[PDB]
Amino acid sequence: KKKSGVIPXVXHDCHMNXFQFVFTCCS
Repeated sequence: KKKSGVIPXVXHDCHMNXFQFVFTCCS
């Protein structure tokens, strides 16, 4: 949906760690 997902590691595809929300949108 965005065009800047790789540094923070948001959503669910760039990583599995998580960030901010760290719930639902992460995994």
